[PDB]
Amino acid sequence: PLQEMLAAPSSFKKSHVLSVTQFTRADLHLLFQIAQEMRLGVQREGVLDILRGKVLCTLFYEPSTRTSASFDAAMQRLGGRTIPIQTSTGETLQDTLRTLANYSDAIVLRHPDEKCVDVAKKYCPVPVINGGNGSKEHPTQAFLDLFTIREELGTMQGLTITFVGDLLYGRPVHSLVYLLRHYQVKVQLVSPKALRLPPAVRQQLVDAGQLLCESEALTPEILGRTDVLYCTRVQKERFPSLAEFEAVKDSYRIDYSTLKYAKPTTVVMHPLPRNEEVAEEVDFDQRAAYFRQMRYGLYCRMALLALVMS
Amino acid sequence: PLQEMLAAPSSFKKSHVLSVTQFTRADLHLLFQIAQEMRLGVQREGVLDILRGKVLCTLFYEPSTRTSASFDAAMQRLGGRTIPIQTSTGETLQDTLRTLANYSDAIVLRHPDEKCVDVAKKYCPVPVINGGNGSKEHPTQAFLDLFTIREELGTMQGLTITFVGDLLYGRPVHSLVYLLRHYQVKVQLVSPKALRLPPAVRQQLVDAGQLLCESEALTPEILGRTDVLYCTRVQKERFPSLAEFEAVKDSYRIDYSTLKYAKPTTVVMHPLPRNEEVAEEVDFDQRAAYFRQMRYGLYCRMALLALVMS
Amino acid sequence: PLQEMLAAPSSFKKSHVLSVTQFTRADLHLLFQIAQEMRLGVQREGVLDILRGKVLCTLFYEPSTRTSASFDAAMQRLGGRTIPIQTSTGETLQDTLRTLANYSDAIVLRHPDEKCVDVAKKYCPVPVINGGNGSKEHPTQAFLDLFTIREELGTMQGLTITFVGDLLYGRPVHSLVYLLRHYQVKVQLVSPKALRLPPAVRQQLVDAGQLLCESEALTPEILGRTDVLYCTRVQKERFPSLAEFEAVKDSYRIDYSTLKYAKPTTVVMHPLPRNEEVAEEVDFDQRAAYFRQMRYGLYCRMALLALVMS
Repeated sequence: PLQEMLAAPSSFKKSHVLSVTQFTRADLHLLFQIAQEMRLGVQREGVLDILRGKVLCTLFYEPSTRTSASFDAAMQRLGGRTIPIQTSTGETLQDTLRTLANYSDAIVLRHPDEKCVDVAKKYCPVPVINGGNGSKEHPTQAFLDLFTIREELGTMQGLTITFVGDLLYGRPVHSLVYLLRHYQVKVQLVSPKALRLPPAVRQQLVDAGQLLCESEALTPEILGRTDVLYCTRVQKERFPSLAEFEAVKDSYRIDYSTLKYAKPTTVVMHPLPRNEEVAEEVDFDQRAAYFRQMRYGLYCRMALLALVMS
Repeated sequence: PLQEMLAAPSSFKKSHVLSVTQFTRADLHLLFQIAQEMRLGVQREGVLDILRGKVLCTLFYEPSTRTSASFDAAMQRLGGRTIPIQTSTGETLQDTLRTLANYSDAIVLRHPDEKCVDVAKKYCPVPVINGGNGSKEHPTQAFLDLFTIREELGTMQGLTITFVGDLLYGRPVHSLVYLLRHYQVKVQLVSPKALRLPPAVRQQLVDAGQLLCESEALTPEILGRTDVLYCTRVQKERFPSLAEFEAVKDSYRIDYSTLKYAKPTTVVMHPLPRNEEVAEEVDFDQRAAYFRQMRYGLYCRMALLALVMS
Repeated sequence: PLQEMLAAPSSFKKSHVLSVTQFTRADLHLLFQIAQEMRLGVQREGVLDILRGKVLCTLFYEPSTRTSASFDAAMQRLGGRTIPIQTSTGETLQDTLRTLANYSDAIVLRHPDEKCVDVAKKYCPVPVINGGNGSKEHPTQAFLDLFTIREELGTMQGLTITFVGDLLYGRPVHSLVYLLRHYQVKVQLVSPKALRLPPAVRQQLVDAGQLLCESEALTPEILGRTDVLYCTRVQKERFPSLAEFEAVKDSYRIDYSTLKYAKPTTVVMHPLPRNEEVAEEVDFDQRAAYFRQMRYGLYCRMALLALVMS
């Protein structure tokens, strides 16, 4: 049933996983199927059998424990072997990739240079998974985000999604807008005017018939119609004047006074790490899904690794 | 026989392991039984079968190779999988614990903040083993210490234990006094007056009918009645005047001129690392047990991991 | 057939691997046999069975991803378990070795002090593999180098080997000269006069009837008779005057204008890392063997680990 679904055909098999723009609605539907199966297999036996004999190497030039350990644990729970590497940007990336390709069957790469995906494509002779390229894309983060929504709420039809915070530099938002192109959702965008979406991402939303509201304020009416409250970090450097920055924090902080205006079923998401824009007092609330996000990311990356490495 | 003893009931199963004050004489007797079995299993097959399908994550905010690699090797020799994380104290500990709990079935945590155990108790949804909380407790170090004594000398009745060095800041001593509450031992305490035991730990000893001698000098008579010479590091910062500090080093240094006054059967212990308070010239001496300590700690942590994770 | 060849007798079994001067022509012939078998086993099943139940610990005091990950991947592909340690030169090496010997069945050690091999011999109770001792020796690098030549060109009789660059501080060259003592090869040595071989290594070559040419220039005639072009890094510190250093770079740089004077079958080798002394424009050329080197090193280290740990 799982050996079945992994028998199926996919763009993932033997492929680099560098951008969400490589994958179709069907690609992701199959992936999410396999991720449900992965969750069942693990719930019963802990470490499965899919990838005995396969070696994954993780190559992180900047540390991101959530992502690197997620891939480590996914590979090992597939029954594969992992080689975790920590380094910093003097040997070039293309030399390191070609070095490590001789040891492993695939590499997860996170690197401060967004052109790293291009280097990986030109030089690396094994599949590379893009674990973050200068903060431009992080495709499995987009995957696990979409999956989180599906899993927590059921069908995508009818949903209203509210992105809050820094939507200019918040690329996980942009990647997720792309993945939502296939769905009859409405979207609200709460941000200062200085940090609205890039005009082309906004244009992606109006083109799909999805842009509902744009607002600088996180209001009880916006909150009352939110099925999904996807928050982003808002860093002080994005503002010239500190006063502005704190005004915007206090406005956007998800705490109990903010959740009271929400729905009983509102899913609160966050790619993490967070500063104070989601209060700790909310972590135990059923609607707080940002730790369940990471267990969903476990099952999605098991599926992705199974598909890429057969 | 081992599947038998792991069938048995214990406070360890599914529990946080944060303090020695959580465990009874029976708890530790069972643990030591299982540790003897672990040593046999490993002596014959290297990597056992107990914890296939289980994932342990080690989370060390300060490096301690002896402890982190001991737990890595214990888990893997149980047939489980390990995810070793190195980080430093900006994401909070409770967020990191909840992140990693989605990947592993338990976490070993070492952290500079002694309140970390409380954080782990409030937030973490998988068992946490306390690998050292701001140097206040290190329970498996206490376990392997008691086990070391048992293993090297047989029965605890009749023993004289001599703690030497810095007994104020030497908490492994305090934890071990607690674990020795059950035993008819006598204890000698050699330290400067500035670094005697905390009055309550001393009071724990007189209450048990165990305090034999307190001395600022490491004397041939104290040495002649020592079954166990447990040394601690003496750091220069614990003294205002350098002269005092070196006087105390030279007095307490375990070398050949000091061992000659000891028994042929005196077990010399040290939690490690050491500076010069145990001379290298003594390392090959049969009585030098501070490297055998760590192989005993291997078997004890295999037992503890087997019990906690079933 | 592999269980056969590992049944055979070898100086490797249970031995420290510290110097090329420990091993005979037969030792290396057997090793290369087993490495061919390792390549076949892995090509069909990924992770083999040879060393289930064995634990290897890697202990690198300076990072060298190519070497540490090569040994990690070799052990794991033998079916053993690995414990990778990263540290820096306050606990002594002999204390760390004795600590870790209680957890693993062998240790790969790389350390800035060339005397580390002596420390390892005096104190460590498990086999130690020398992964680099203050840049004096790196024996498995020599092994994989010789194997690379054999594999790419067939029989050693008739070959001309040309070492280029910094032959004084290039010890992999010296180790490889030693390993070539058994073979009817000719050797050319291209280097500035300031960086010729040590007189005793040169004397090793004339004693074997092998020194063909010594030159400060990399000439079309030297290139035309090169079967193996083994390049070394040339670092700016080896020259007082920058002008000299760049003159020597430009002279020695392997690029297309330099390869045109070579043979169609010239194997270009490099221990790596490289600066600019092999141009990127050459990496895709069939003759560029410095990434295949590392896959050969994978199979050689699998063989060496299998032999040392039975």
